[PDB]
Amino acid sequence: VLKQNPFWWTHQRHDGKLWNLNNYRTDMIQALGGVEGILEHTLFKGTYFPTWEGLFWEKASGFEESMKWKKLTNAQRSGLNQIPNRRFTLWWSPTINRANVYVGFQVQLDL
Amino acid sequence: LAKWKTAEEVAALIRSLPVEEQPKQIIVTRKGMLDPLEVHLLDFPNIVIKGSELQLPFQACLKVEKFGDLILKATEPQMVLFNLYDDWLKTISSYTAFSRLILILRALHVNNDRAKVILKPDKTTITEPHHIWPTLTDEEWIKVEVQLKDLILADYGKKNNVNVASL
Amino acid sequence: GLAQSRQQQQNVEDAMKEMQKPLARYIDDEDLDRMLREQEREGDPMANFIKKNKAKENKNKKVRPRYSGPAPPPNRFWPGYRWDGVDRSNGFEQKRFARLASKKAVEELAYKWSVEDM
Amino acid sequence: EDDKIYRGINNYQRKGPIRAPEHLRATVRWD
Amino acid sequence: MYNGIGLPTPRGSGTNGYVQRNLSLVRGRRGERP
Amino acid sequence: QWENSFVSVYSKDNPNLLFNMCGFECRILPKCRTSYEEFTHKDGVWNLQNEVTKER
Amino acid sequence: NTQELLDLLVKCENKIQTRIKIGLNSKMPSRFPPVVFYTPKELGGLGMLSMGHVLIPQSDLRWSKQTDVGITHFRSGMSHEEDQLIPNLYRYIQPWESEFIDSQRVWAEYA
Amino acid sequence: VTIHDKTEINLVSFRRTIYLAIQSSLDFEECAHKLLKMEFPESQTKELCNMILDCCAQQRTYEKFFGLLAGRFCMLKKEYMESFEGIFKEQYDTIHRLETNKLRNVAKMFAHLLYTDSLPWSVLECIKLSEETTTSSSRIFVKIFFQELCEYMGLPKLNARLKDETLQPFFEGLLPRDNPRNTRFAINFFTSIGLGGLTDELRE
RNA sequence: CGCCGCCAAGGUAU
Repeated sequence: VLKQNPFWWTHQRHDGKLWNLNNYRTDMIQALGGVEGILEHTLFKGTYFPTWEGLFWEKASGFEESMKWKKLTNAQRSGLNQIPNRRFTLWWSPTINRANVYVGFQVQLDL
Repeated sequence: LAKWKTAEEVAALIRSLPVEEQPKQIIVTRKGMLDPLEVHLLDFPNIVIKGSELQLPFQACLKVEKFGDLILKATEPQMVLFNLYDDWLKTISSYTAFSRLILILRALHVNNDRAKVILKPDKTTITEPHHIWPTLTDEEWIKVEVQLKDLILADYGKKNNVNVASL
Repeated sequence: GLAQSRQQQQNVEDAMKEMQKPLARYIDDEDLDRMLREQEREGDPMANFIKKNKAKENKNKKVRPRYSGPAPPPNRFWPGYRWDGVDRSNGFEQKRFARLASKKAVEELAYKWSVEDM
Repeated sequence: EDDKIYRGINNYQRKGPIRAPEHLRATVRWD
Repeated sequence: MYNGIGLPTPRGSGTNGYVQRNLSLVRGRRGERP
Repeated sequence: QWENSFVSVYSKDNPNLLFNMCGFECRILPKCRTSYEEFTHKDGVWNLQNEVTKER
Repeated sequence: NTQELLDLLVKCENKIQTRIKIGLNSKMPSRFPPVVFYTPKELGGLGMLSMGHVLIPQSDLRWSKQTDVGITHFRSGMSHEEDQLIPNLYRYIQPWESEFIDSQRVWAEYA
Repeated sequence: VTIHDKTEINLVSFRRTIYLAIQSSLDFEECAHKLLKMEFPESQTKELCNMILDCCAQQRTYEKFFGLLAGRFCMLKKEYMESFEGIFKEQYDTIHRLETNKLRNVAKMFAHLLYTDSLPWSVLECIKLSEETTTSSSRIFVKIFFQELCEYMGLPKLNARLKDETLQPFFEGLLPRDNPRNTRFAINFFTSIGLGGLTDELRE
């Protein structure tokens, strides 16, 4: 089956997890600060979130065992999903749209 | 006369600190200092002085020992600068830090005895010298929080003869 | 019979931790560097230099003797087992121990199952 | 070497919010 | 290129250049300013 | 076939035993034919020892 | 030890950086920072592991093909030098010989 | 008008970025580079070397990378060797706090320095071999210490260099030729640790 | 010893 495995030499239920990278994430946090995204991302117009530790991400029908057995003709089957690519662009909005790197042509939408 | 001697040193602290670190609002304790701060902050007009309903037991800060030996043994107005959010900002926010700090300080205020013994739950609750709070895991952080708010509710129910579960 | 003795022990430890000790204990503390020198610390060749053999003295909570050393099953609450407690039960300790181990396994697999397409 | 007058928050030891050009309006278009 | 080396293609790879000097070297005399 | 094979030799003229294995190649350099011994404690360098006499 | 693979990782890491930059049609260091990348999925982002900020080594090119000279003339990796110190992954992965020397004594003490 | 800061954020904020420079930057030639290049003033050197100790103390299984960075300093500038040794003598005489892991990582940490030298052979004057006055975790600190230093030097090349140096009698480790107690206790210990590479007859 | 700075056709049919 066509998925090329980079783990041909091991699988975890016989020789075990031979590496536990857990503190690299915490040291990434301590290297970029605990406010590494809160100053950048608009958490403030997310809600009134004062804690930012109870924050939780996408869970609703991620695996999606049997969606509802529709037809899935050409593009909704094989094409990529546009909603993570737009919610990620929505998530870093003031620091993908910052006003003072190129301060020239700006294009405001209607309303 | 302490209410007039305090505001001069407060204004000297405002003049000593830089521009981005001076406050836009000061929440004082019970009112005796709105007009002294008003006449002493003439050089900084944009600071709001307000007396709110959030009294805080900093007198319970005189019950801990590192503040207590520093306040009792001094030959100079030293103007020390310490930190109470020891290593919490790496893991939690300032919001949970305040919601923990004022509960532990109120528990130390109403009963220093059991709030003192709760903060050392085991014999492996060491404290580094550059901090004042002990170092322990998050489950026993919220466990200490639950038993100290139970201490505060039990002290209220013992003082005013009020059923705790009936509130 | 022993729960009140446990209450007396925790109250006298409470009194010695409150009426004489400060709010926070440091590294030195004049107690913890004694306990660190009084640790077990396995991997010590000097154990057999001072000890002859693991004998059986009157090692009991009371004056009365204690049951010998076979292996009793665990029961989640570390007991005073004595006077012939030979492993008879209906199988409720092992069942819920397997239940809690299975719960600790399925929370690990459920975090994996939730974190798949994120 | 650690004189503990402490100087402020960030001084314990141009990026970030960059300054706007004061001499400029951004050329706005209606998209 | 101070002495021998550098990079002929800074636009090919995802770097900019600026080889530093190894401060962890050990020898007798290396300074020219003092 | 000769083109996909690889032969190497340690002798009195070749002080080095080089071979590839399982995706990544290595080589044995003995301590006896080093005038000054290499540093061997700083990187992907790990030493070999004789278990009958405990020395590297 | 392999310098030519440390160059290849720096070449391909900035290349997938640029591939994500051209998806936004930005290609800017200041508008589109690497803070967007090096943040975990639990707090939000993409989540990647740095090997460009390792300060790849060099040597004397006249004698590099000739003789093992040692270590001289460190070369910078990525174009990020504002002292954030994004950590490397390998410093939190247990090495080979440490794992073998631990495994021998662990199985010996287990028996 | 002037403040005092009894919070050390100048210390811990320092101790963070040398946990970090050496978290980034693979091998030891680059960590040393970056550390040098930050021009750390001399006052802080004891704390730097102490942080290089600490960081090593906590990595799962020990990584030889630390007795290499550590050594690179420890013979680079005169100071690092002095400060660093101070960290040893300071270190063993407590060593009851951390145990069973950090104790091993730090022990092998020092054995690695001794073996690769870049540290005076007399750091051992502090090790007090007693069996009355040694305590537990001290004892299995020094255990894995020698037993782990054993094979690097091998037994003979250790046996000599331990003794042959003539000027050796700075220590109480082996040479306690004193009362027939701590003398007998040495022999017994090194036989239990499974080296027995030095045992003598002082019993006449 | 210090790379790199982005428009459009590609889709809401004729």
